[PDB]
Amino acid sequence: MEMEKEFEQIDKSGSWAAIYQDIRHEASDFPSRVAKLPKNKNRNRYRDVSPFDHSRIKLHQEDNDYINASLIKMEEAQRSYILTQGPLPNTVGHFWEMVWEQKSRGVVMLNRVMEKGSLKCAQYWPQKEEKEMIFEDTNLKLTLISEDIKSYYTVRQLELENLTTQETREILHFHYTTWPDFGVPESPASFLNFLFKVRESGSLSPEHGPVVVHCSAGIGRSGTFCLADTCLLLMDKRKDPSSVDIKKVLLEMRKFRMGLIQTADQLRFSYLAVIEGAKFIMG
Repeated sequence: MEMEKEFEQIDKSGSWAAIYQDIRHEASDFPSRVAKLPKNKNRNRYRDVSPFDHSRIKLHQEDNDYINASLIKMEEAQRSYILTQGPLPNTVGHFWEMVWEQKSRGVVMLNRVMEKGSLKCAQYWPQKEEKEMIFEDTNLKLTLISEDIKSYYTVRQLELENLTTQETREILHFHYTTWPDFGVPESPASFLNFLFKVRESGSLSPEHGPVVVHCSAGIGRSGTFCLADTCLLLMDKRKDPSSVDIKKVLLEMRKFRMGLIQTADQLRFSYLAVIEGAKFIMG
């Protein structure tokens, strides 16, 4: 079926939970043996969220190459994304090592450091220009260059220096700051505006390594971001845009990381975002 009318048909019939459970039943199951080794317990935020072995990002290190991060490679859309958990106190150096080694331009953050009164990720970037951060375990230096605070999101320019080689690179930090503590946003308008700002920066483009996107677990809000981006790109590429099947795209993405889209409300919100976004792309 088309999307917008499949949408109203699920609303009127109140069957979002049944649609979402079908997706959960059909989703791929692949091994995640490296994530479960005892030496990696303090590298995982949640025991039930792990990268598959076949798609995990490897650190260029011989001691321990493990990080909770997955490469999502979308062949027809010609887009790739790295989805990862919010960094932990003992993985902030690994996080920036990955950004460096994978040649990423942009980092997309969809959570606040504290939500619901608890810490959802480490304070992994500097908050003042004159107070830079040094990660001694991976030999990197990170400096805040500039910060632009808007009503729904903040964009930061950061300088990452590899202290071994003295090479430097400019990284863009895109921080969506207004996702509610409970539920999903009422309108997708600010989320879509944010997506377009990431796109306009070059961070999603083939001349750079894959964008790094995270929330707390790296599957819920993060899944919504890449699902909406890929579906809108396919609608532009194909002769028949009504042939884009959001459930099929999501199942394809779940071949590369488990659990993408965590609730039936997140599924409904993803439909809403693609529907509204397809009108703005053209009128």
